Amino acid sequence: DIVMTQSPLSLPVSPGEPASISCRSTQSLIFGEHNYLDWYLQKPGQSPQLLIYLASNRASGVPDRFSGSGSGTYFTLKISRVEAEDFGVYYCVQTVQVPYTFGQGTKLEIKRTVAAPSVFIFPPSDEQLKSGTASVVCLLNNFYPREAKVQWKVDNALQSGNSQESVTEQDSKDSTYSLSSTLTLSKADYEKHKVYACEVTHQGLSSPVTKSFNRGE
Amino acid sequence: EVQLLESGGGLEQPGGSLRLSCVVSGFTFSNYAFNWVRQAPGKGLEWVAIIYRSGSRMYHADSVKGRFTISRDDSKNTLFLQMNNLRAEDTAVYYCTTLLIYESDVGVDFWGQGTLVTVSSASTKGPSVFPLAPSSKSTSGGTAALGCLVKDYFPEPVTVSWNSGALTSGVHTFPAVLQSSGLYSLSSVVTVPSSSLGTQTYICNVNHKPSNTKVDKKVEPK
Amino acid sequence: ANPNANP
Repeated sequence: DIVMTQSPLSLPVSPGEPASISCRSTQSLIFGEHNYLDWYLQKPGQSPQLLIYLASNRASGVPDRFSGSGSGTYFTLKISRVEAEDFGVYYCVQTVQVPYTFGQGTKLEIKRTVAAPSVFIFPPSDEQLKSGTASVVCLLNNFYPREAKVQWKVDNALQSGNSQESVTEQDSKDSTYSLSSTLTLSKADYEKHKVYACEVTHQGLSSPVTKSFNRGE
Repeated sequence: EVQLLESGGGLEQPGGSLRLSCVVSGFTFSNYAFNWVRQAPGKGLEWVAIIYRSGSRMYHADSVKGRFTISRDDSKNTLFLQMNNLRAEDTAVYYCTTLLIYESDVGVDFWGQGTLVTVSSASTKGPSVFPLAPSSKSTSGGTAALGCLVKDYFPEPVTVSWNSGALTSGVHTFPAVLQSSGLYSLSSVVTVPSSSLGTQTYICNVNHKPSNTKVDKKVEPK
Repeated sequence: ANPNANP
């Protein structure tokens, strides 16, 4: 197949500043006198919307902030001055050869200032322990940028494979992210250890922050 | 007004079958090729199949070849996708779309709203709600947070409000994660000032319409 | 190529 590589994968841009998204193919997209690459924008909960067709032609109704360029295997979408409504995920797709393939998508984010997360630790509830399972949750509240490292330690033992993370979309008010990490253990495995800690590393923090607890206070 | 209206989605077990339909109105259906494009939850767009206006030329993607079949009934201006031998990874929103139409030197493109197909072996299950309570020391620093762990439900979605939907400031409801059990799990937290703690009471309202279940779990510290 | 993008 043809592999479409988009760069970057995440693009934080302040409103009014320009943005540039590239799309790479592993095979030339030329047929005749056209390059068969289109640019789409998909907002959350909406259908994709055509922005640029055939590499460099602006679709009807698209504002002049949008332009496309490139030929062969390298193509670029540019926004001269981003506005609030251009936030979303941009996809390129080639149609010169079947199977048609999409890029991974480029998430255009809101570039706000750096914000440190507020960290909270939640032990498993007594109700859940009556089912056989223990869930420890670690909350990172209202931070920026998205890049953050969460590590679980049970009696100073780094965990691996038994945790899952989930991050919200950028908040529509303050443009921050929030992240939850859930450590899932059996009731028996939970009661075998005493100290549970999640360690957070983030740009807004000078040094990593650790919030912990002990079973039964 | 052009409209592409999809239907035929819903829940089915692995190995089962669904047949998606896309009825095109206000548009000369017979003259154009049509595509199916799907998008797994949170993932990206993936091209599935194409059928040309001729009807004799049609292509399918490798991932779905031999299991899905694209077809068209020009007499009813309707596009179809027959989905057999369904797999868990076929769970996605499916869009019918013409993709780019370039003629008379102008470019247009029409998409449907999408229809969700969920492929899973799990039985419907309402969620269990467990409180996530702060430590009473974590509440001294002005603001305090608390939330609800929504565990072991199927299918999507659940909806979570706070105090029956009155409280909306500082609430973050996280995207569900499909556990290895085939059941979803999420948490919903809300930061509130430790002062109104004793004065009032915060409850999370979990609603899972597929199971006709509604749960209100009061959340408090210590 | 794309049939709706008349080659």
